Amino acid sequence: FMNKILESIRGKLIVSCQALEDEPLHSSFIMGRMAYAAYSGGAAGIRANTVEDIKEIKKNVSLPIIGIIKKVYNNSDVYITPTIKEVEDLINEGVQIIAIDATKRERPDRKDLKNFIAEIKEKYPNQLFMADISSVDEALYAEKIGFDIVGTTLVGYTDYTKNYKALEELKKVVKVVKIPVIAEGNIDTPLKAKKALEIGAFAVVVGGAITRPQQITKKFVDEMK
Amino acid sequence: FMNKILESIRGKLIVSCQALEDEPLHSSFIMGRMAYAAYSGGAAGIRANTVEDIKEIKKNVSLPIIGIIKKVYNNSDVYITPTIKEVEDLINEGVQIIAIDATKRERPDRKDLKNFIAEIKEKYPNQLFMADISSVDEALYAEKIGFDIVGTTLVGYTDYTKNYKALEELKKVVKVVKIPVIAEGNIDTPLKAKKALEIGAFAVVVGGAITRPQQITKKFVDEMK
Ligand SMILES: [Cl-]
Ligand SMILES: [Cl-]
Ligand SMILES: [Cl-]
Ligand SMILES: [Cl-]
Repeated sequence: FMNKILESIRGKLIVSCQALEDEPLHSSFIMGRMAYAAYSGGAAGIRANTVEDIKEIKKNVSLPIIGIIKKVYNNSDVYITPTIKEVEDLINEGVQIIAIDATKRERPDRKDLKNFIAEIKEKYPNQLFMADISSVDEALYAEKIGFDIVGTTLVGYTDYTKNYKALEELKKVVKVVKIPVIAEGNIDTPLKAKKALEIGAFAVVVGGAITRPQQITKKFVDEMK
Repeated sequence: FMNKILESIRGKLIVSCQALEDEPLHSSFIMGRMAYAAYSGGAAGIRANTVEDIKEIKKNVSLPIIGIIKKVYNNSDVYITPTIKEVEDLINEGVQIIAIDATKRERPDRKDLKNFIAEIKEKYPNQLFMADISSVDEALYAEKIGFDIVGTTLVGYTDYTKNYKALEELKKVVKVVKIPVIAEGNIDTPLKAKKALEIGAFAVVVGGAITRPQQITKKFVDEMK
């Protein structure tokens, strides 16, 4: 039953449909239509942020959703579903996969990651949980403390992985981790997405290169000077 | 004054923000936000279809707009601002540039293109008019009958130009036309947009590669099989 969720994304594309408050297309309505567009193009899952976006996305597609809640506390640089409070809001709405910052950095509620995951696995025993990590060490650790999925989402986004390449850290993760590794973070060309599967990713997440038109526009503009 | 409009786009990127009725993001609201995103990414103009989209786009950006009205009559394959009726609706709303199918094909109102343009140039003598053409012959003809701009928009979209390449027909148009030639139609990579300027285009229009996420998604999906 949690197996059926992972077979439905095996070897397929997941499109991240996010637009925070600063961003041009910030609107639950638009993110719902972006999800529909990814579906019409052949995507097999959606990654989505906040409950209002997730709800609207559910009206447009019946694709599986990786759900997160980004909230920035002033204690911590851990902000992807960082505390127990975000987990419950997502459990209440219902998503196929809840993704959580699984780096070694200190959390806003100053709770160990080993306990935190033990508490939600005890509390929500049928819920698929995904680990957003930045290094191979953290990906193996996430595996042993009980995560169902890892993702290379935070590669290059921590001090201790500054300038790490997505694909380069992926082939290190994939060769030592046994649970599904989802390639995610700066997979911004179709060719990189092919290489990610050829490296051994279980699925590939693409965000801005599909759903942030201002960042696609800036690529065109900067090569026209 | 019409000169200031063309200097503001010289050597720059125009982003076409369109989504017809069949399409995932069909909504004037979304097309307004897409225009804002192109602006945030560094675009210098917007191409837009229908008055409700143009109006919403005007709320988001003060970039110059190439305005069209696509309407398909059962008489003709000419559908980009095809009759005098669409021209007036756009004149009433007010756009910096009105773009019109300027191919040699028979129009829905069975009026010659030479007269049609003479009537609107007489009627709207300060309005900048752009010629959407498919071949070099039609681009030179558009120039002599009084158009202000030509665009390679319909290259490959007429029986007599089946399989013509955008860039290949562009360098033929640019070497014999004196008025500004805008490269438009299947300019779907940043590199093609650089080559279009290097060929001699006055400006470059990019559409789906920025503003149709389902067609960007399909490029990723098809290279993941
Ligand atoms: Cl994310
Ligand atoms: Cl991130
Ligand atoms: Cl068009
Ligand atoms: Cl077209």
